[PDB]
Formats: sequence, C-alpha cells, structure tokens
Amino acid sequence: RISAINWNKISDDKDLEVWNRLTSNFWLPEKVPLSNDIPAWQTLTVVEQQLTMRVFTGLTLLDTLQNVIGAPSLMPDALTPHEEAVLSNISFMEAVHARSYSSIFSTLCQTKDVDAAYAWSEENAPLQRKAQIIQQHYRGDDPLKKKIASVFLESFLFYSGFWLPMYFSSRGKLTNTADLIRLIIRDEAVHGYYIGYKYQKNMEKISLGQREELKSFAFDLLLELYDNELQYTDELYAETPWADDVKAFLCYNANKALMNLGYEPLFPAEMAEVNPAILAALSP
Amino acid sequence: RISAINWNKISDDKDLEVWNRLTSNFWLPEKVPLSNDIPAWQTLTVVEQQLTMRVFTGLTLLDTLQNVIGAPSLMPDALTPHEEAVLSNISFMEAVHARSYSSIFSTLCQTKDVDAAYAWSEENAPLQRKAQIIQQHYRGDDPLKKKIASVFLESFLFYSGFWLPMYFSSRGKLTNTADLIRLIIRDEAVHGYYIGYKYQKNMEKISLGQREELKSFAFDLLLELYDNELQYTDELYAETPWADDVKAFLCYNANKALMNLGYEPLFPAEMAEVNPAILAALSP
Ligand SMILES: [Mn+2]
Ligand SMILES: [Mn+2]
Ligand SMILES: [Mn+2]
Ligand SMILES: [Mn+2]
Repeated sequence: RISAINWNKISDDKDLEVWNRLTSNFWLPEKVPLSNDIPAWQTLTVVEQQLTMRVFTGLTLLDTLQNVIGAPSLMPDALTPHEEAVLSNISFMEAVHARSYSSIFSTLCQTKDVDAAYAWSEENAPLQRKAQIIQQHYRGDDPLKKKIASVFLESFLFYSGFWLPMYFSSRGKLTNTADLIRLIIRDEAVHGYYIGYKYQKNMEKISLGQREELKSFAFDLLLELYDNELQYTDELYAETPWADDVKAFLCYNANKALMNLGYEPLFPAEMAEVNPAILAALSP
Repeated sequence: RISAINWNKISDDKDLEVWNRLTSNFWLPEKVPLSNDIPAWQTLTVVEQQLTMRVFTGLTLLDTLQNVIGAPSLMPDALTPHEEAVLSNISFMEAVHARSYSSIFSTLCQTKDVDAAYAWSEENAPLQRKAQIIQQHYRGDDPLKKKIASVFLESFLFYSGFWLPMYFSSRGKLTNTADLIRLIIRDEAVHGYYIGYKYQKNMEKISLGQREELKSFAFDLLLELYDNELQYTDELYAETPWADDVKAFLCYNANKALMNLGYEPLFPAEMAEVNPAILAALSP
C-alpha cells in the first residue's frame, strides 16, 4: 500500500533540512563558464593534461556508480518517506556530477586524449578494485555496510581526485573547473553528513554486539580502501611530485568521513597536514 | 561492469534533448508565491475547498507512486546510459511534484481538512483501483506495459485533477497554484513524450505479433482506466456541475497520451471538446 507523502508530517527534521539544502543547491555544469578555462588549459604540460583527464575519467566512473547503484541501493533501507525522496534527489545529482566531467572534456580537451583516459581508467587495477569493493557492498544484504561504503567513497576516496583541481585553483589555473568541482563537493559534504547521520540512526536499533562488529568492519574497510587508494594515487600522480600532498589530503578527508559515521579520527596531524593553499582553494 | 558515462558519445540525440529540457526546467514550489492565493482561497465555498483538497491528495498519492515505483521501474529497461540518467531526473521531479501539493496545503488549508482529504483518498475505491492497476504493471515483467501505464497515468488520468486549478485560473482564482500546476504539466508533457518515444523505440525490436498484442492491450487498458476514471470524476466532482467538462478534458488528454505512444486518437471531437477558457488557462 503506497500512501501519499505528507511533508507537513515530518518524522525527522533532518530529512526536511537536507531536502531543502540539496534542492536549493541545485546546479548544472552549463551554469559554470568552463570555456573561460581554455587559456589556462593551454598552459598545462602534456603530463599535467593527461593527469587531469585520468583524474576526471576516474571520477566519472565513480559518480556513474553512485547514480546507477549507490544512491538507489539505500532506498529500500530508508527510515521515512521523506528520506526516500531525498535519496531520489541524491541519485539525480550523482548523474549531474557524472555529466559535469563530460562538460569539462567537451570544453577543454581533445577527443583522442579523453578516449585514451577512459581506456586508461578501464584498465587501471586500483580504480577497478575500488569500484568492485564498493559495488560488492551495494549489492549485499547489509544496509549498514552500504552506508559505510557510500560515505567512504565520496567523503574520503574521491579526494585523491578532488585534490587536483584545488591545486590548480591555488595556482590560478582552471579556476572555473575548480568552481564546478566546489559545487560537487558542496553536494558531497552534505551527502556524507546525511548518509552518515542515517547510519547512526539505523545503529540505534541494532544490538551492542552488532555495533561492535560494524565498527571493526568499518575500520577493516577503511584500511583496505586506503591502501588501495595509495596505490591508485601513486599510479595517477606518477609523473608529478604531488603524491605525498594528495595522500595527506586523503588522510584529512578520511577523518571527516569517519566523523560522518560517528567514529573518532584515525589519522594523526602528521599524516593529514594539508598545504594551507589547498585548504584555501576549498573554501575561498 | 559499470563504465563511466560519456555524454560526448550520445547514441540517441533525444536523450540529450530531453536531459536538457527537463534539467533546464527545474523548479521548486518555494519559487511560486503560493501565499498570494490566500485571498482567493477565502472566496471558495466549503464544497469547493473540500474538492480542491481531495483533488490534490489524490494527485499526491499518484506522484508519490511515480517517484517510488513508476520512474524507477523503467530504469532496468533503458536503451542507453543517458536514458538511465534522464530517468533519475524524472524520478526526482516526481518527488518535487508530490512535495508541491504539501506546499499548497501548508500555505492555504487547515490541517484538519487536509487530513480529512488524505483519509478520503485512502478510502476512495476508484482512486485505489487506479493506483493498484498502474502498480501491477510497474511490478510486472513486461517492460513495454510499464511505459504504457506511465504514459496513461500522467498524460491522461492526471487531467481529471489538473482540470480544477485550470478552471479556477480561468475564473481568476488560485492563479499562483495554477502557475505551480503548469510547471508540473510542463514536466509531465515531456515525460509522456519521452517515455512514449522510448516505448516506440522498444517496439522496433519486437515481433509483428507482439506489436499487435500490445496495441490491443493498450486499448484494453485505456478503456479500463477510462471507465474507472469516470467513476472517480463522478465521486470527486459530486457536489458541483463540472463532471461533464472534466470528462471532456479527460478524453482530450487521452488522445494526447495515445499519440505519445504512436497510436491514433480514439476520442471524437464530440467527446473531447474543452471549454476555450480551460485551454487558454493551460497556455496563457
Ligand atoms: Mn557524486
Ligand atoms: Mn554523493
Ligand atoms: Mn509527476
Ligand atoms: Mn511523470
């Protein structure tokens, strides 16, 4: 029995709060003047251009996954009808995220190079392993593990890729592309918060023992994904001196992802020190 | 194997066309100054107010159905990855449609009366039969019948409800609510077109015999839904003289729904004559 949704009978105020934040933050890549980044693109080295296309084809795969499988997988596990609606928004915005990378490619890049980057991503072992691990949990029968995977993906792992446009922005390059990426981040910070909140709400009703099992699992999964992401970073950033900074940015964001789920930070300051210029690029 | 979506490799131009139309037409009920309809609401009779709330709780059920079951049910049957993305937009906008009725209720109506209308809709036999028939097809294993059901619902049956705000608009009442309803219609005209287009694309690959079976089924389903909708109309519009006009509007829209699916009109002019003031209200 389907019943008419009633937004004047909210069970959890957070659903309305997040519905309003996400919907009022609607954007499309056409709203960003990406074409003004052409001169800056022309100042990048061939290696830097290749890196940018590989970073973005990787993010395209992962946002496609979030649209096709990730957000839909959370729908059967909603606590409220309003959460179901918010999840439909989240799924749609993942499609916008994925679409936006094509907007960047169309504006700035040569088709032959973009296609090479897509092929590179298809054959990249750590990227594919990441996709496989996350999908495995989305396809599984444990609702709580799906939420852990989603938060780790877009509040943590994505930041190996997000680092790059923030770095360019800090150098005065690809500033419009950086604006677009900040719109994606503005969504993902809220997605991680909300999905993490709902994880904790779900946990309120499970047993003490299962809570302990899930925390140990979250740790296991974080460490596995982290080690894999270090390998991905090494392979992506190979022809640059930037891998250490990317890794620090990963650790910094891993702490945020953990906190979204209600867990304490795992990464000490020494491992999570982000260049102030990068942090400034995130919050201009 | 999930692969990164590539919007620079479009297989069917209609997917990009419809992605662009639907996304550029994004709106939220907060964008419409519904509160300016309060004076007009206060000029309606108790019977007219009751009718309005019953019409809108009915549409709330049906848009909720379209969000939760309808649009998602079409996703496994997409021909292209870009169609899958468009379907995520469609699903999200159904949530916006459903949410907008609560915006109207919050602004204009007394909670006790709104709750009575929700209860009335729960107990209304033809409304529930409509919901059941449509859901049955969404839950079935025939992809083509799901598309027929979706088009009949929102290019045809919804117009028993859409009639009312168009009528009020033609009388200079609830003009802001009518603007909001025109935004919903602007979406649904495109949804019906696109889903109907995809139905015809799917049919290109099925057998001549199955095409004939599906046409006969579409006719059977239309007639069944139509007879049920006449009963719904009678029960909704009971304390008014408007049932005949609503029914003519239903027949007029049934013809549009059929044409979306590639079928000839069934309803002659004599049954589909819409008051010019109502047509003007649709297209001001
Ligand atoms: Mn995303
Ligand atoms: Mn997300
Ligand atoms: Mn709708
Ligand atoms: Mn629709």
